[PDB]
Amino acid sequence: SMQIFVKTLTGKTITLEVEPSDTIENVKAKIQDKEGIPPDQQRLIFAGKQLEDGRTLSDYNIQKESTLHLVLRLRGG
Amino acid sequence: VGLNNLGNTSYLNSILQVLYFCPGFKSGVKHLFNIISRKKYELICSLQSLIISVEQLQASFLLNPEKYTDELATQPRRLLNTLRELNPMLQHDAQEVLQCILGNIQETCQLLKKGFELVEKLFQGQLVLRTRCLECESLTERREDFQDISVPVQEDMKTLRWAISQFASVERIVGEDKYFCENCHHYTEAERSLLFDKMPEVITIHLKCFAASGLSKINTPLLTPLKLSLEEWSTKPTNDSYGLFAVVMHSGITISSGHYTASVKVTKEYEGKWLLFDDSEVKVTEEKDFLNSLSPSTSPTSTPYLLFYKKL
Ligand SMILES: Cc1cnc(-c2ccccc2C(C)C)nc1NCc1ccc(-n2ccnn2)cc1
Ligand SMILES: [Zn+2]
Repeated sequence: SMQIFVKTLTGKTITLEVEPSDTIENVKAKIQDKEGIPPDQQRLIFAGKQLEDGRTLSDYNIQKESTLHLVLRLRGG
Repeated sequence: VGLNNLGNTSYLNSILQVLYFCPGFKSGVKHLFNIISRKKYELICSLQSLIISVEQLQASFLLNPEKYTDELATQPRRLLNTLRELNPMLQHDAQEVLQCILGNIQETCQLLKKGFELVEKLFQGQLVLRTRCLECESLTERREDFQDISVPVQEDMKTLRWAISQFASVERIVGEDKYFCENCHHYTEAERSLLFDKMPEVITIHLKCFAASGLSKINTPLLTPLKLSLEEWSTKPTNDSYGLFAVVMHSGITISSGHYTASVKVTKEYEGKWLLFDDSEVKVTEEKDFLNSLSPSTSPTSTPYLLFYKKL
């Protein structure tokens, strides 16, 4: 329905075709198809807020040219 | 000593060590704590207890170093209890912990409002994202807030300026990532560029020191400068420059486990030095010596992960 941008790990921007009703886990599955990163290892940041699983894109007011930032988890302890 | 258990929450400790030395963060926490006290909220209450605990330790460290070691071991259980309550999260990501703490404080401020803008004034900026269709050359703009800047560390010795250019310079999206232009009603190649409009007091650089082929950690750091200017990617000409004051590093060969350490700058004799926090150990360091340790030419074992720059 709308086409959003994702900035990948190397800074390169890819495009995704999504719905406002799309869940976050659905978007992570779409990113895995283009980047090869499992959804459990993905973190998506929109406007400074991490997107939590189970919510939809409409919950975060994500519009057409919205940009998601893709980062991983660097675990430590 | 008995403070050895500090290591387990090194993801939280590094973030709280950075926030303690941020300019205006502990003043903002006290202001919120005062408001909540006469309002009669646990995040603010436990943060103020932590700040007072560290303030007592810091004061003792300055005045009587011999009794600092005694007082640090006198009541270590008290310090460890407030960190268990303050933990917003296993081994975790330091940037994710910082995002949780700053989000919790922001929600408290918004609910208290209905001085209250601690997070927004300190860590929140505004981006202008431009897209230019290469067929019709029409410009579309998006405005998005940001709290930290995620830059790459390798191309797929490099400086931080190269990394920000990969973030904000004009990028051409082609091939499988063609932009859909509403004006053309067609898929077209486009150029995307990011610009900084509103500038927070503290600039956080999130270094993507990790890659995918399968996920691996990149151990080579960038050439981190002491001075940072964002005029190259700003909407308006600004003479404001930024100075490095805190670094969070990750030690480990993998992304699934490791250790977090934080280096902060004192802003007396200690003013102008760098404090290296390693679990229960604190070392005072010269600015010249710390910057050499950051050099990728020396192959550091601690990989810089978060850089913090304050407006000058
Ligand atoms: C051993 C230790 C480890 N972490 C922290 C710490 C610091 C800030 C925020 C939170 C923490 C912990 C509790 C999560 N504090 C420590 N020790 C106290 C201390 C503090 C300041 C200095 N210092 C020297 C020159 N200016 N300040 C020297 C010693
Ligand atoms: Zn067009």
